Amino acid sequence: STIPSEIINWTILNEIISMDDDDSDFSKGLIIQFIDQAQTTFAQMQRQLDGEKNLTELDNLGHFLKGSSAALGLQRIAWVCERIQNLGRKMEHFFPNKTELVNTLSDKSIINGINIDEDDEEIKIKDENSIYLILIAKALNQSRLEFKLARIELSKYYNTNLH
Repeated sequence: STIPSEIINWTILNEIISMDDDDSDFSKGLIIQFIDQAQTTFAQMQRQLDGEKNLTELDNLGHFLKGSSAALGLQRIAWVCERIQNLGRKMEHFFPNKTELVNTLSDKSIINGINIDEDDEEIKIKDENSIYLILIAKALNQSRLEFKLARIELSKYYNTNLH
């Protein structure tokens, strides 16, 4: 879908970076804070898919990660979280396949050598909500991929391997 083609919204990130002048490890410090939050919420979302299967929970978790990511200019992660929310509210009723989404990327050189299904959890989910939980579970595996690309991409600029 209309996922943004650029991994990073530089007009937002440049403004965070501007403040690195008086604080050397500032922007990198936010990024590294985000990388831990993201990993934690992905696991909390995965715990719900496999357990309570509460669509309000997956809405709130999608809400949290959408604010964090959107703040650092990580706009493809934010878009997927927005879908996780709308899917949990049954206001949207489908989610694209990985290939369709990966194909919108401004520069696909960033997926050289990596296996776009590396980080997938098997979707083991029958109920009226069953289809929304399956599509959230698809959106999460796309979120994990977008997370990784965000890390690879930020490494170019922070001169360290951010994953």
